Amino acid sequence: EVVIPKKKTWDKVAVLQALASTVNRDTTAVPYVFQDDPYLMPASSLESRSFLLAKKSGENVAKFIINSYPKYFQKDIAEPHIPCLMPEYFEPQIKDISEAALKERIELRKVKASVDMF
Amino acid sequence: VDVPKDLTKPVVTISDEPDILYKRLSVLVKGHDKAVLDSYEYFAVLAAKELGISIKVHEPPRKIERFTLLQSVHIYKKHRVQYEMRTLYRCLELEHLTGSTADVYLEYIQRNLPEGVAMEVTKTQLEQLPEHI
Amino acid sequence: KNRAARVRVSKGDKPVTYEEAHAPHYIAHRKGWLSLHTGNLDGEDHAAERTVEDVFLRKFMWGTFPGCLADQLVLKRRGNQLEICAVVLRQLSPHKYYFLVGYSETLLSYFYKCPVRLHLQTVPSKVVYKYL
Amino acid sequence: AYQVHGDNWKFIGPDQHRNFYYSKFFDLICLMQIDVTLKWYEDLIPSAYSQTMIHLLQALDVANRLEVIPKIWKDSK
Amino acid sequence: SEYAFRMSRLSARLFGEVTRPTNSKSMKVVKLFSELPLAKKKETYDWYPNHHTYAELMQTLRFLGLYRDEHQDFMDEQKRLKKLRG
Amino acid sequence: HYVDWRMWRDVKRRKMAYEYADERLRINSLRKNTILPKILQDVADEEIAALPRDSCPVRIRNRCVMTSRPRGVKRRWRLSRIVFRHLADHGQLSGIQRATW
Amino acid sequence: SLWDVEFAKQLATVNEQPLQNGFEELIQWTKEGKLWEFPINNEAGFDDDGSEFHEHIFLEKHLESFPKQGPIRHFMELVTCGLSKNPYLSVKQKVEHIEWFRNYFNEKKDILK
Amino acid sequence: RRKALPPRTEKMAVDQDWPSVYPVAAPFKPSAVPLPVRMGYPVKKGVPMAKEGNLELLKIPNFLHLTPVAIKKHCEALKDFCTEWPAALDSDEKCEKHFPIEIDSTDYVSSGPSVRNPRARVVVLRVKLSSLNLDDHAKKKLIKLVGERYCKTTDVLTIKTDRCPLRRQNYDYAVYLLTVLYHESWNTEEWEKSK
Ligand SMILES: [Mg+2]
Repeated sequence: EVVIPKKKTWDKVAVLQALASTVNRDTTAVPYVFQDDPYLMPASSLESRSFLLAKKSGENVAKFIINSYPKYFQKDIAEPHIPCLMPEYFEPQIKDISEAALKERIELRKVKASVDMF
Repeated sequence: VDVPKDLTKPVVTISDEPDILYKRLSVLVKGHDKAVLDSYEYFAVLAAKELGISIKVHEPPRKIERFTLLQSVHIYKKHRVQYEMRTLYRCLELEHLTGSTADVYLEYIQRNLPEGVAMEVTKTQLEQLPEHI
Repeated sequence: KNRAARVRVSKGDKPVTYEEAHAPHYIAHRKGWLSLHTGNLDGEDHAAERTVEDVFLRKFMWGTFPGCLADQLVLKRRGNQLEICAVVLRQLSPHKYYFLVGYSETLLSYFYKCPVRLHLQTVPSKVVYKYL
Repeated sequence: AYQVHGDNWKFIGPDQHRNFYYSKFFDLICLMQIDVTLKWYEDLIPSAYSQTMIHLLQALDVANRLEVIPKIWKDSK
Repeated sequence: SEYAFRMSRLSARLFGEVTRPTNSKSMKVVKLFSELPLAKKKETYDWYPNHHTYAELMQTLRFLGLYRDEHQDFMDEQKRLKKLRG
Repeated sequence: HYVDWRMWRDVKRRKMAYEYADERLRINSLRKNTILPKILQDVADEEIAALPRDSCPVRIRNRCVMTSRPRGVKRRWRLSRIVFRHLADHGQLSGIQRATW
Repeated sequence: SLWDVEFAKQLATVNEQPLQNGFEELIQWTKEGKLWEFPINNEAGFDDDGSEFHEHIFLEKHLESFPKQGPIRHFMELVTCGLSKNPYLSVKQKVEHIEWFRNYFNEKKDILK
Repeated sequence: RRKALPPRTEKMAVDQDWPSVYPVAAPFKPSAVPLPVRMGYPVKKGVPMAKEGNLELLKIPNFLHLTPVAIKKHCEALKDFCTEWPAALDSDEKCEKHFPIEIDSTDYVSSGPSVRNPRARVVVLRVKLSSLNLDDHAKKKLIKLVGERYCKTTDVLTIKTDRCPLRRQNYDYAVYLLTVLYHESWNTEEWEKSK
């Protein structure tokens, strides 16, 4: 009478996994993390190590600035709210032994725990 | 010489429910460069051909919006300067296209868009009558 | 006599680039736009926001890569993705270059809540279109 | 070496371990014709990173392929 | 006609609008609560992103010492010269 | 750090009209309605009159963002004519050319 | 659960490595969710708390405390009409509107003329 | 002090996997690109500027990626993933017979961080009353109720839905509206009998 193809469900990453497996690794080319121009082209192991370590240090500097001044990036301009992009909050609340104890496992340190045991 | 042995493929599952049937997918690209629009059109039509689906092509007219500004700063009413934005349309219709084919093709094309172009989908799907009617 | 994004003819002692040389009324005929977005087209919106944010980005990146650039930038906004392209000189160390690259990338990403990435092309000395 | 060679390439990780692996790999390949070896090499040199070049030089010597050493020295330089 | 009046009443009951007759001063309520006000529009809500955030960020980052603000350098040097010369 | 005190006042007015937007809408509907009591219309009118200043969305002005110029500004771009011409000539923004038609 | 997630993050740190392709970069962006999921419905998130068309449009359930003849009925019917015509605001906003109206005319119940 | 290595032009061979060396969208990168393609208005007895300083190739949109070979490769890869259309549905009369109720929605996509835009909510649908009503009294009643939603030249009843912001809200509200409309056109009234 009528034939209908059945529906399927995919992961958002599965399509791009297919696209990536379609293509092999780039030949005669440094990693994608490194730039393409020849001057910035890291041409040795030690200097490349130092380079991507400087990049990671910039990442840590970004973390430091964001967690030091959260109110600047507090605006959620993007329509999809993302905690990965939201600023980070390791701020102890007001004196409250029960909520402070619940926040212990959230702050991930030891001075708060000493003070709470006290 | 470095050729992989076994290419890992993503998992695919055929859900028990039926797939939706798109009657016609009409895509409209608004651009600034006729050459970019032509390249994008060749890309899309070749992709649709290699996927094995129907296609038609036509070039709607060019639309323009222009406006006059004061050429100088303080006192010059007769001396003005004009400006205009030109938007060029290109429409493409795909007929008798399955839902999963639509999803994969639109994902591909949307990832392979160029920058200075806007893309407008009109999806047209058929359905039988409800059960309350 | 019109003075708008053009160079004054000198004795021949003024190196000028392609963009800085050509006139603004030559922009669509013999140039491209520094930005590429769809807010200007019909039906879209947030064009004012696009322009404000891209101007601020240009200023911030010019001042956080000072003395190394020699021309205007190329912005390429594909849907969500934001791509920057710059041409710079080999003044400072690649250490500093990559450090500032990562720094600006992280700042732009956290500020705009948008996937940002940039490319930079090295030149020994800034290219010149003519000597006016 | 060919046997030791889906997403199992994440277990390399640190640049030090990657360096040791690639070094020993290319060393074994040099001290194994060497046309296929230099093919693999000239393929992976940009992706890949003194001892390896020494082994390359002695392999090229035992091979007698004199014309190849110049390009290798130029690449290293 | 009464027939067309009741036809309109039925169409109104179906599509949401009022069946009972109504004046323009009363449909004022309808369209006012249909379209939100200019004050509530996002364009009036955010006419531009805050120079507060922008300038505070750039000032703090200059104090960090990464953005060589040429205009700020200029202003500072001329302020120094002014306070030197009186 | 807004450009100037008039921009400050404009933004204050914008935020006041926003945070009193729905209230003003409701009471203005209650005023302009016709079948309801005229005494109720007068009640709502006195309420609007007692509402604070700088709360109406008419006192605001669509001023410029860069140079704070009220006149010669496009509602779409929100930029003054001078700065718009500057950016268009320098090619900063996308898809505008000279109308040589 | 605690030591479980500790071991899980340890294994994660052991796995993670630098990518070598823009396809992998995009896979990363998608798996953290910054990259848009095509098809673009313009509604990935913001589902209005599973609200319903009838909850938006049919306000007779929220109209209880007045008969169906008076001018208050006229006004509130016009309010429900305009709200149903408005898509921008949801059932929460509409019930807040009608609740403020209830409060208003119940505080100004002096007249009832 | 330090000098930049020469570009990949001499390095890249004539036999080369361009789909592999340019997998995704990326800028021109003349150091990696071997082509001498130049672009720029030449001076009198001059030439366009070389690719190294030709930032206008970067200004223009980029299509070095996604070569015809790459497109063929990706289509051959996704052929196993894409499905087939029913062969029975090969004509408009047949497809509208199998599924008379036409329905279509739409939305734009634009470059930027935000993705929401109210035009996502609007939808429309169509159905011809030639075969669905199966009666005359309810048909006359329905055509008297609807003012401009019909068209007898093409003989299709079309209706739009935008009252709700959500696409599925619009969809199911249109469905419920059509259902109640049919159920109310089924019956009649005494003032309706009197005409
Ligand atoms: Mg003139």
